[PDB]
Amino acid sequence: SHRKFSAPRHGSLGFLPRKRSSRHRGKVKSFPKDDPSKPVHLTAFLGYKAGMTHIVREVDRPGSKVNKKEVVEAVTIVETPPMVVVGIVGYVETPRGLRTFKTVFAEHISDECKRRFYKNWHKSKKKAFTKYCKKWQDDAGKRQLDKDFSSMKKYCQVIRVLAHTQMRLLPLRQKKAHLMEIQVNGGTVAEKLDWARERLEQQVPVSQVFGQDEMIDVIGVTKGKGYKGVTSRWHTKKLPRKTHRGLRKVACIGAWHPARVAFSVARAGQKGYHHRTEINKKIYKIGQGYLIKDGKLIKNNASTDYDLSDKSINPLGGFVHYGEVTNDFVMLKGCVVGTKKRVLT
Amino acid sequence: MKTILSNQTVDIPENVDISLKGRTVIVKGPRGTLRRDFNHINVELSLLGKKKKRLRVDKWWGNRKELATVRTICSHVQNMIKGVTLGFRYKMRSVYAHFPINVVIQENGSLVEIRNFLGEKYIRRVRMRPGVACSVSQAQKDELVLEGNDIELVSNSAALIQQATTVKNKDIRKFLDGIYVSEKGTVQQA
Amino acid sequence: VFRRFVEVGRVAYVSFGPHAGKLVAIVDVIDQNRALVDGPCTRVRRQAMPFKCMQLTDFILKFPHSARQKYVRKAWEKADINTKWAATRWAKKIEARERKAKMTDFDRYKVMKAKKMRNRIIKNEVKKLQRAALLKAS
Amino acid sequence: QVLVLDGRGHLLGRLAAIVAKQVLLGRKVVVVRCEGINISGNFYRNKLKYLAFLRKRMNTNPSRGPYHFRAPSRIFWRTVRGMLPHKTKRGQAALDRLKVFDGIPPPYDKKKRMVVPAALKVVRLKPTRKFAYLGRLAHEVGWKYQAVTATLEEKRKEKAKIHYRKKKQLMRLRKQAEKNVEKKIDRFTEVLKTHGFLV
RNA sequence: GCGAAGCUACCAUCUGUGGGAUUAUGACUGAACGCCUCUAAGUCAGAAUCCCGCCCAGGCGGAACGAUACGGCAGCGCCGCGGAGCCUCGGUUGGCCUCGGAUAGCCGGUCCCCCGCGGGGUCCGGUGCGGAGUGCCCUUCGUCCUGGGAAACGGGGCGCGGCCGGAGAGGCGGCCGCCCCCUCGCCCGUCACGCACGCCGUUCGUGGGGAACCUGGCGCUAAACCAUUCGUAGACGACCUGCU
RNA sequence: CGUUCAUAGCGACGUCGCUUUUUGAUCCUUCGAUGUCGGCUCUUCCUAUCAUUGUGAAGCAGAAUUCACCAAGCGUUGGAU
RNA sequence: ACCGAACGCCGGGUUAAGGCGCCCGAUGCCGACGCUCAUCAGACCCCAGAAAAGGUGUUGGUUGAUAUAGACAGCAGGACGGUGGCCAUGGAAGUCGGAAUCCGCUAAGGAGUGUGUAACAACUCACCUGCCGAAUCAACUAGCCCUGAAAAUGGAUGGCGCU
Ligand SMILES: [Mg+2]
Ligand SMILES: [Mg+2]
Ligand SMILES: [Mg+2]
Ligand SMILES: [Mg+2]
Ligand SMILES: [Mg+2]
Ligand SMILES: [Mg+2]
Ligand SMILES: [Mg+2]
Ligand SMILES: [Mg+2]
Ligand SMILES: [Mg+2]
Ligand SMILES: [Mg+2]
Ligand SMILES: [Mg+2]
Ligand SMILES: [Mg+2]
Repeated sequence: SHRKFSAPRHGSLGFLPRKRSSRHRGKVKSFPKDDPSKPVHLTAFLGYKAGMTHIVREVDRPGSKVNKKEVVEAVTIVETPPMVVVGIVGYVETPRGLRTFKTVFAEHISDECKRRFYKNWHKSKKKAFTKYCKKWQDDAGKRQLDKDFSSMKKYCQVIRVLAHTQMRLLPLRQKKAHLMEIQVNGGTVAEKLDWARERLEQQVPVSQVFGQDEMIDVIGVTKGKGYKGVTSRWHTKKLPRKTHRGLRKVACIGAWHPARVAFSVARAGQKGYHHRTEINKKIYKIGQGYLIKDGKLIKNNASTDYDLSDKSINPLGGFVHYGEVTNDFVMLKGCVVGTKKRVLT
Repeated sequence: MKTILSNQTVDIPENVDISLKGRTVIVKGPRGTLRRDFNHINVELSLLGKKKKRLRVDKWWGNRKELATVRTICSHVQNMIKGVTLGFRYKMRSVYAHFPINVVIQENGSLVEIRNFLGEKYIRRVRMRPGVACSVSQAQKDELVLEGNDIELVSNSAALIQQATTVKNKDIRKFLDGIYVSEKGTVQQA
Repeated sequence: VFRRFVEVGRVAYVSFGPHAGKLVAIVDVIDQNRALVDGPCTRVRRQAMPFKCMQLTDFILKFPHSARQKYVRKAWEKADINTKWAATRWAKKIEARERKAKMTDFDRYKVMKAKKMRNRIIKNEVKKLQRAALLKAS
Repeated sequence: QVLVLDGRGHLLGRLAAIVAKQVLLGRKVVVVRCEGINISGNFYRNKLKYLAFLRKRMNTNPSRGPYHFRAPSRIFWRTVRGMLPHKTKRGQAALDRLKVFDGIPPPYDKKKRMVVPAALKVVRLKPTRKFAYLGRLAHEVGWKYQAVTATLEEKRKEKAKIHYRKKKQLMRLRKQAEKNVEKKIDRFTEVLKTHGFLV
């Protein structure tokens, strides 16, 4: 028979195999469409979730009851010390897909970055890109390099820069800096490539990518919660007190006669550490890091035009389970995916 | 059954010159060219006469629904010729019992904003098919003029503004409003 | 945009059938898809014959739609259709194709030897022509 | 030793039928420009027919169930797979000979490629009948790479037009060359038309 | 009582997107049926639909790049050219390409005009059951000798250096210098090659694919896993980290 | 019948069907046992569409509406006995 | 359980009933003549599926017309009087209904097809022309196709497919 009283089903199928994500660093599953017209730029950045807090602000949506009324608002601080471009990598369209075509790496590469390439650095002799960097100082290599760049100019369509974090400048334990491909979206590919060829080995700060009051999409891995029962993982009804074989369960898995249990039925498994791309998180504040002209400039963070004190976004006793945000940071509205310390695209 | 042969003729006028790359008539004259393809109609577009005076269209071994095309090709070339020579002029009068459908052309003919239809805040923007050019007429108060060579494109663009101005969830017998085609004439008569 | 027609008096080459490789005049059309046919000079008895098998030439000899065979025999021999047909490029490349089938093993060998050489001569003359064309371009 | 068949202008099942038997007799086949395969019956007709096939899925776990391939190459492969005993070893071996492509890629873009005239649309259909391009069909059912396949084929056709122009240029010189030489190839050229070429 | 951290609640807070094809429908041009008709050929608008997008997972599916075992015995990467010796087999000339049309096409040449030696046009001349034909083309299939003719500067030395074109899965060509050697296609003469005594898997792609073994030249100088550690992770594995 | 008007909506006397969410027939399967009602819980499908999108109809002026089409995407609740 | 055919163990031949795109032995015939396009096509005894009733969809028939005294549609001109005819008054002078139901003028108009009216009016529906230029039109009938035609895991002309 039909189910008596209707009700919408628990949880979304548009999110499943509810398994532990392969990646830790959240992948950008699609970069925006590079109109060829507007000038070149980076489309992505890689920050770190340091911590939450309030803001207060005058709101200006006329019509609302809250028009010209100071609301408070939660915010995430994503500590975002500048990335270093250490590569470019050309792609070409095919009917099969979007084949990577040619990867040109920079000359010098940090031990921050080189870390990444070994599973055990203590034990390695740290011999990566050693025979590579020989190319960057001779006639033969430099010529081949130029021909590679020329080929990319002829053939390639999509160009992504490879950059990596400055793990050095953080309060985190790890030294092994996260690399990431970031897509250069702008004018023609020859222009596009000579921009990234100029940026090679160079810093790139956050303000170069993003601007204030800009909607951006946070991409990361969710705060993981291990094995969890169906009542936690699917928010199924608890059964009542009298249930003999437990009550944080689903009673009827399925009907008899599709005589299999379906993929749509709720089962206990991994809850959390999923990959998730939350969109439309408005940047309230791109904050300037500590710097020195004579003494420290700690003010430039959490001081407002109306407050004028000498704060940084660091609270008393620091952000908990994190550190001091001594670098430039963004300040999104609301919560975002993942734990404290988590790398965040 | 299979009719052993059918045909017709299309007497082109001495002003116009028609030419056919196979089965793709191209008709040019006073106002401009008008190409049209008939690869999909399956006929013998012969062109005969010194001074190239008449277009003939055979159709061999046709069955009833195949012989139905013969005249419709012939007729489409007739309109094509008319378009080239005279050019089509569809006139459409606005009608209302209150809200005086405010029309205004924009880029040249292209756009047609149609404001205050039935007291609606929504402003209908209506493009025209490439070639057709709307223009708000004089000598008549609530009345548009769509001119153009390719009749198909004109009458489509007329419809575009006719269906734009449609009444939803009302008694359409009561609510007779919109910009309706009043007259399907020519740009010049001779 | 048709040039050849099932006209009375059209000569048609029969592509296949019992009378394959024979010319034949269309005396009268019986039907949508069947022609009453004759080839008096070409050894083909007066009979109905479907169009599917006949492919039609560029020769319309003129007689009346149901004459009695004698008269088409005259109109064939007046026009001298046998002479004219054998003169045609079509009939030549029929004659060719038959002579390629008749080819014996020694005859096949001779040919190979004759081509082996004849394509060598041309090949050089083409190469000379290319060099001359390159010299003009320079 | 290998068929390459330009799938353009052919009929989907009609070609697949012929390909299957070739493949079963050990003939290695390649089928190229599969988006250009065209299927009898008006477009809408066939879209629904595909969309139905999409609906077919193993209710309890779609991940197992009938994998609906979008690309025209894989579609055509699917229909040829339906005419072999593909559960057998010999059937599986047979398919391994067949090699299908959306568009025409680099080994075969400089190979002459055949046409099965028994599967051809101009022959097998009445001209007043309607049909569908398997491309359009593939596109609307979710094939990602129509436009890419078009942009790569415009290159190829431009690249080929050049080759043909040079080919023509040789042919022309060769026609000139014979005329330049036709008294010192005269008693060869005579013998090649007693045994019936050159006529 | 109060309560840090941590879990956690519409019991707190934040975010939830864009296209395409079209359906029903209403229309255009328009025959059938000298009119008329949304339809027959043709065209338009069109949706909580459907397909994709975004979003999640990621194939006995691919990718570019890095580093590639100095050694205390090592072991390998290329290159070229040699000897044996298991094993796995299929094969038994090649074809190096316009685009497409089908109630049409192919080739020329433009005298003439326009565009970037080509492209487009017109005009004219040829083909069209396609001979600038897959019913096709290319290639030859005994070895040598000498001694004439016609054809004659062509071929080679895994001959050697430079300049190109090729990215869709490039994997292949092309064109230019220099060294040495030869006289090869087509006819004829002129002899000779175990002529193994009528008789089967011959004849090639073949220096084939893989595994194990002897020579030269130039290169190389490891990561991974455990253990330990960490807690962004965790049932256990796994995962993220740290360690002259 | 619907003032008038067979057919907006209806529809007698007659007639042709589909359906297996009713109940009967029937007894083919299972009596070396297929756990016998309801409720809870959960998933999925169907459409014979209540609402929601797009539309044709009216005895649709508006409002309210019934009739029909595409259509099952999304919903369809809290209690008293 | 249908059709064919009834079995010692084997070679060659030939058949039946069934087939011969590919799965799969055989049409890879230059097979013959038609019919039919389906946004639910159809595709073989038993058998696994549809009816009444519809359709200028297309194809055949059958029967009757019509028209040069040049029609048929397509547009344009009139549709009256004897007459509030009679029954019915609740109003029907053509018009809710029903018995009637002819003459005149006639070129010709029914004591009226409808619209609509309390009832008229007003409008609308033959006979004939003007233009145009050969077939036109009606009623049946039976073939394919279509509507009729709604079920629950995703699905079955056996499958792939096929015009
Ligand atoms: Mg329900
Ligand atoms: Mg209990
Ligand atoms: Mg209303
Ligand atoms: Mg329609
Ligand atoms: Mg549209
Ligand atoms: Mg749309
Ligand atoms: Mg998908
Ligand atoms: Mg062998
Ligand atoms: Mg009544
Ligand atoms: Mg029962
Ligand atoms: Mg049980
Ligand atoms: Mg329904």
